[PDB]
This record gives sequence, structure tokens and C-alpha cells, in this order.
Amino acid sequence: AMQFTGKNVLITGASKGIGAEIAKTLASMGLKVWINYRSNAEVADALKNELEEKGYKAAVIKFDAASESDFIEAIQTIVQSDGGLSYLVNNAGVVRDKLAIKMKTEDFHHVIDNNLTSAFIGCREALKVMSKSRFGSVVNVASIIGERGNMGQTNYSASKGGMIAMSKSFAYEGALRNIRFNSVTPGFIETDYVKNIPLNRLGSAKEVAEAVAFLLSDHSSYITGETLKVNGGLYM
Amino acid sequence: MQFTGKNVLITGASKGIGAEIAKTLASMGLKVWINYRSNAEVADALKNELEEKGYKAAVIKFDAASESDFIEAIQTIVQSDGGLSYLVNNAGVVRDKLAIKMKTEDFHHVIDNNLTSAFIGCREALKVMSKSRFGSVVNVASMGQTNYSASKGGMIAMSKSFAYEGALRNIRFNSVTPGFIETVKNIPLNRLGSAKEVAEAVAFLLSDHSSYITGETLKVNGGLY
Amino acid sequence: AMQFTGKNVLITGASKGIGAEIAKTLASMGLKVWINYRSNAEVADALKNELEEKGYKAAVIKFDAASESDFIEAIQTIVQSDGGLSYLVNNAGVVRDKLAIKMKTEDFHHVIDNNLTSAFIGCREALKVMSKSRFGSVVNVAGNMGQTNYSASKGGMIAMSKSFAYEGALRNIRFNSVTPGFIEADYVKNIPLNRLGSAKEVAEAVAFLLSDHSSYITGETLKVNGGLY
Amino acid sequence: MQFTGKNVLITGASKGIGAEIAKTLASMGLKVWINYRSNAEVADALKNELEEKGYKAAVIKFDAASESDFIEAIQTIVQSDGGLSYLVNNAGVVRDKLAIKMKTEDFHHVIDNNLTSAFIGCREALKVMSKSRFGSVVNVASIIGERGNMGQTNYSASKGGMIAMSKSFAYEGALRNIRFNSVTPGFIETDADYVKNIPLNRLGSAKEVAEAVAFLLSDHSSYITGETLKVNGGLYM
Ligand code: NA
Repeated sequence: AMQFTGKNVLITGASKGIGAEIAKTLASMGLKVWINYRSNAEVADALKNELEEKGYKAAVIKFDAASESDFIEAIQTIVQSDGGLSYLVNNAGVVRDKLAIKMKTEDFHHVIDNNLTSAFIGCREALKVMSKSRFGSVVNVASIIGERGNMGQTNYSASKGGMIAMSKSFAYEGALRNIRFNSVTPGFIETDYVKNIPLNRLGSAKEVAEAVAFLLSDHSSYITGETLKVNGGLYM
Repeated sequence: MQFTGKNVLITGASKGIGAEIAKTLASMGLKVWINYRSNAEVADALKNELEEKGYKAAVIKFDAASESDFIEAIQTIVQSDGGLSYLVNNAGVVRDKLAIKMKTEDFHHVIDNNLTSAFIGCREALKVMSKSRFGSVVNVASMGQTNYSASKGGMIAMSKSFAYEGALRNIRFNSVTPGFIETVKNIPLNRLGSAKEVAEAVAFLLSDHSSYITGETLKVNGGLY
Repeated sequence: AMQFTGKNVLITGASKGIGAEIAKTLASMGLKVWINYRSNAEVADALKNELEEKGYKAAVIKFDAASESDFIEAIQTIVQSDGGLSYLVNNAGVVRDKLAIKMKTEDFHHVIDNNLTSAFIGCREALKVMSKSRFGSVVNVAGNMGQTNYSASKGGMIAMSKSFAYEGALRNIRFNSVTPGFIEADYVKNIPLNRLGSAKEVAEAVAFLLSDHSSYITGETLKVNGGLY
Repeated sequence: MQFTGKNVLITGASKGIGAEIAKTLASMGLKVWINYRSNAEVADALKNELEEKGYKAAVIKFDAASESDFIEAIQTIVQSDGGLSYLVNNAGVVRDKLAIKMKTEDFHHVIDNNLTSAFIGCREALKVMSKSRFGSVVNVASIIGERGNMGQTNYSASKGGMIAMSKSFAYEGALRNIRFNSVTPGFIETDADYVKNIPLNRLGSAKEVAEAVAFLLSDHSSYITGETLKVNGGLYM
């Protein structure tokens, strides 16, 4: 177990895939995890249950990370239960791949609001809530697409490129008060194209999850404004 | 510089950097289309200035953030000129504030005006330049700047994705990232850049001289980054 | 304690500063540390002793990392004592800042040989020795006014490490880099975190990149500079 | 393109990319100095070709890896032309090997020929251009230097080093308006398994690289220093 001065963590879009592993990983290292879900209570509750059965601390929380007012409410709820919030992971993300010539503005906004605006709101709240205690760490989960572009993903790459850039700006603003901001850019993660990956396999959600954890942990305390690639050598 | 193409649309071309891009490109033989959003007088004075020097220039009102306006404007150009070879996404605003003071509206305002606008422009470029299997497109960039850095980081990333999508049809996409441009201690060249210095880098990236260059970001900042 | 599938680690220039902390940190997480020194046996022995007195596993080993033949001999020695080598840290490094117009070729080579060539040799040997067992991780510890030679050697190291990452990838030998900033107030003013880093903070990022935790990470550079770049 | 400066030295200018840089720059009115190491005939044939078209050109023998040879050669140019406004460090060799097969001598061979050579050139450019408070210098590197490569631990090292080093030079020349920049070519026509990963779906010409070098030297890029310009057809973004 990595070392955490903080006690709890909010993970957006934590119901499944990468968000679910981040919750597992961080729970296994002694943090109380808050598992944000948007729609399905049963999946999120089953995850919470699974973690409790292993002796870890976990809770579920319903909101839409793209909604300003839902995100503010959800933080107020956490501060009320736990006394504060030390850690945050902006993971909420959707895709809507189309060739640009076919893509409508609505398709572009849809991904921008759900991926970038959501991270802006989360990061803003983190700064509000973590400044009081002069301690925090935030990780934005982004993608290789945000660094290198992709055919059919003008909107995804825009939202991830934006997230990466934005996170650095936050890093500047949280720095004096020891609130760190960093990004992670997964490559191809399980859940053909393996040939272009030097490690010659897909990454697990776990491998991403453990890099997020490092960046939240005290081990990375002189690290802020960095992007950590977790892509098997696909992009260097 | 050499241009296979014949004309260019520049968004936010009334003044500052956009205006210099128009001058520069007009003096190198391209017919420039000068998009303005609000002030007709400044745009028409620019058009006039360029005409009086024997260059070819036109003016066009539309809001680059508006999908339907951008599509109409291109239709207008295609109708006058037969097509469009070059495009410069320059439309851009700032609204600096510390993130804790910043409202969602402040964030969207910059996103829609800077990033969404470049998306639309790029999309239309692709539609209109594919037919003729030729084009070049330049996306111009612009503590307290979470919204600006988001929109510009996004633009840079998005442009690369466009570069992928235009590549087979020889439609290049590239970015320029100006530093402090005239409207110093941390700038190695120890001076502000002129709008002209930005404008000539745009021109290179549109010119045939940069024909093996796509998906790139060109910094024009005096060594500041 | 972070998770290590591997058992031992060689650290070049481990006598003092950052190299010494990498040794302490990794020793405390259960790895047998090999403490390379070039000249002073006493300081290196005192470190080894300190770590053994705490119940950790540690050894010292004399060689010049810039020397091809010395480095090969030393690895042979390790393989022979421990059965193999799972981890390596190229930390051997010098500076010789001067303005380029005053800098001689000898000044440039001096830094290149001691920083870049040394890392090449270490990385090459890592690949030879780790390929048999299809497991390993390697960390290279890496512009500016007055530092044409340093930036050259560090830019090179960073680029070279990626090439290594390609070559070790099929055999699950990962290569990564770390780029410390100012490590222990007018220097501090340009650092967003507004303080110097400790050797520990660098040492723990190295450890992560060696640990199983970073197993899908290769060819990456990890900045440990407090937001300075 | 517009050049305030009047002449240019290009290292390894006999052939390939270096030759095209010379042709390009000659056709835009610069007096070009064509460095060669070994073969006089090829360099002379290039000079001849350019003179027959009414351009200004000279040949100059030296090894860019040798400090003393490079100093002499600049002294020669200053003596003929009054100064030197532009420089292109292009001298470069390859010696690909898998690292486990590579000897230290193989590593140095590329470092000395590619990186040390650029360091010397850049150093001299600074000495010779400072007096007149004007200059531009381009280090021709490679995509390999940005992304690394299987079998090119020594090439990448030397190009990664170049790109980093050039920025340091940019800092040191900035007050005196001496700009330093790099170019990183991708796969350039070498005399369809390479081509499939290139979005533009073709190899670049030596010309397309040559014209990017020219831009970076030209007055058109006067607010650009410490930058790396990729000329790789989208292969790396
Ligand atoms: Na061309």
C-alpha cells in the first residue's frame, strides 16, 4: 500500500471499466471511496458491496458530473459525512465518434460538456473544498487521443487535449496551497490493434488505476502539472 | 511564398493578428475573405486598403461560433470563387479569471467562441476542400486561464485529429501558438512579437513550402516556451 | 511498500545525494540494493552498514559507469551473487555549466561520457541480463542558459531511453526516465510549489517506475520538478 | 522568401537533404557554402550546377566533427564574405544496431558525428554572428530524436540531444538576435511498408525538408527560436 495523508476520494463515472478499478485500487489502499453513478443504482451498489465484503470503506453517490448544481450538491454531501474531501478523480467520459464532415455541433458539444466541462466543474470544486485544509490531489483521466489525435475523434481529442491543458492551469492555481493536479492518458485498455503497442498487449484497467493512485499518493508530492502516459509504449 | 491555391478565408480578420494575416496573404497574391462578427467599418476599411494596393479582397459577416452562419458563408464563397483552398481559424476571445471566481458561463463563452468555432471551420474546410483534393488550414491560438488553456489545448489536439482526416486528400491541418504579441523580461528575444511575425508563420503553413507538414504546432513566442 | 516482482536493484552513483536516497527507499521496500561507487569506499560502506543495521539487504560495488568493461564486470558479479538482476537505475551524473562560447569540446564530452554514455552502457547491460528472464525495469535519472552540454546529455538520455523501451518491450523490460528539478529563495520563486524537492521525492518516483504498479508504463518521462516545467 | 543575411554554411551538403538545402537557398539569393568531407567531385558538380544557373556557391572541405577544421572553415568564410549570417548543421551518419549488439565505439561514432558536430557548429555560429547582432541557425535532426526507434539507441540519443541542445543555444543567442531552431524530418525519399503509417501516404522529398529549413532561416520566422519543426507527413504529432 502506497502512502496517503488524505482519507477519502471521489471518483466520477466509477460504476464500471476504469472508474470501477480506480475505486477498487484506492479502496484496497485504505481510502474511503465515493462511487459516482448517473443512472443504474444496482451496479454501483454491487461494487460498494464487493468492496465492503473485503473490509474496505466505500459509498455510492448519484449525480451527473456535467451538471454544475449536481456536482456542488454531491461535494456538500461528502463534506457533511466525512468532514472534507482530500482526493478527486475526474473520470466521467463519453465517446461519439464520427468523421468530422458528418459531425454536428451538438455531437461536438455533447462530448465537450460530458468530458471537459465536467472536469472543469470537478476541478473547480476540488479547489474550493481542498483550499481550507491546504492539502489535496486531483487526477484527470484523459486519453492518448488527447495527445496524438485520431481519425473520427475530433470531439474526443478536443475534450482530452483540453483537459490536459486545463489541468496544468489548475496546477498553477492550487500550488501555493499544496493542491496538486495531474493527468493520466491511457492507451488501449481491455474493455488486432495490439500490433502497434510495443508491450504487444492491451493494458488492464488496473494498470491505469495504479498510476492514478500514485499521482494521488504522497509519493508524488513534488509532481504537479504533469501528464502520465499509460499506453504500453504506443506513444512516447 | 508559393501558393497553388487561389483564395483564403480568415475568421476574426478585422484587426490585430487576423488583419495582418489578411494583409500578408493578400500581398502574396491570394484573394482574402475578411470575416467579421460585429464592426463593418473596420473590415471594409481593411478591404479597401488592400484593393487600393491592387490586391484581391472581400468582406463577409458571420459568427464563426454559429454552425448555420459558417455554412452559409462558405456557400457564398464557393459561389463567387468556385471553391476555397485555404482557411484560417483565428476567431478568439479571452475572459481571464481565477478558477474559483469563474462561472460555467465564462468557461462556455470561451469554449464556444474559440474551440467550437475552430471545429466548425475545420469541418467545413474538409467538406469544401475534399472535392478538389487540395487544401491547408491553420488554427491560431490566443494562472487565471483555465478556460483559455482548455480551449487552446483542445484546438491543438483537435487539429491533429483533423490532420488525420484530411491527409488522404492532401488537406493539411496545423496550429500556431503565439506568445505575447503587440497590442518582456521572460522572453529570451526580449521584445513583444508583431502581428506580422505571426502572420508570416501562418502563411508558411498554408504555403506549398510546408507540404510535408501536417498535424504540427508552430510556436511563435520569442523563446518564451 | 509498493509491490516488486523483482528482488534486487543496481543503482549507479548511489553513494550520496539522490542515488543514496534511491538506495534507502528501495531497501526499505524489500529490494536488495547494490550501491555503486567510483572512488570513496567509506561513504558507500557506511550507507550499506546503515541499511543492514535496519534489517535490509544491501551490497556495495566499485566501478566507473562510464567504463564499458567495468560495468560488464560488475553485472557479472551481481548475477553470480544473486542469480540475476531485475532492476537498474542509471543515476551516475555530473554537471559542468558554462556559456557555450566559453565551452570547450572536452567540457562537452566530459558531460556526454559521464551522463549519456554511461546510461547507454547500463541500459545495454540491463537488456542483456534481463531478457533471459523476460522481466525488468530500468530508470534513467535525468534547454537552459549555460547548459548546452547538460541539456544535450539529458535530451539524449530521454530520447535514448525511448529507443530502449522499444527494444525491451516484447520481453517485458520497461525503460523510463525521471527529470528532477531543483532538489535540496530566488530559485524557489519560479517553482509553483514554492519549495525545493527532497531527494526522497525523486527517490519515490523512481521506485514507482520500477514497481509493478507502473507495468503498462514504458518510454515515458516523469517530471519531478514542482510545476517548474 | 526574405533574407536579411547574405550567405549560409551547410554541413554535409554534398547530397541528399544537405544538397537540396543548398539548391533551395541558392535559388533564393544566398551565397551557399557546400561543406563536404571526402568526395570533391560530387560537391564540385553541385557548385557548378548552381553557378551555371547564375547563383552564388562555393565548396569547402572539412570534417564537422573536428573542432579545428570547423573553426578554420568559418575563418575562411568570414575572410571571403565579411561574415556569416546563416548556418545549417546537417552533418549526420547512421549506424543502426540493436543495443545488445552495439559497441561503445558504435555509440560514440554517431554521437561525435551528429551531436558534437552540431555543438561545434552552433558554438561558432554564436561567436561569429554576435558581433553583428544577427543570425539564424538550423539543426537538422529527425523524428527518431523525438520518438526513439528499435535499433537506433545511438541515433535517437544524438538527435534527442541535438533538439535539447539547440534550445539552450536559443537562450544564449536570444539577446543578440541569433535564433536557433530544429527540424525533424520523417521518412524522406532515400536515393510501401514505410508509407502506410504516414497519413499523407507518401515519402517526403528532400525539397520539402529544404524549404522548412529555409523558412526557419528566413526573416519570416523572426519571432521563432528554440522551436522544433516536424516535417514528417503526420507520422508523429
Ligand atoms: Na512543396
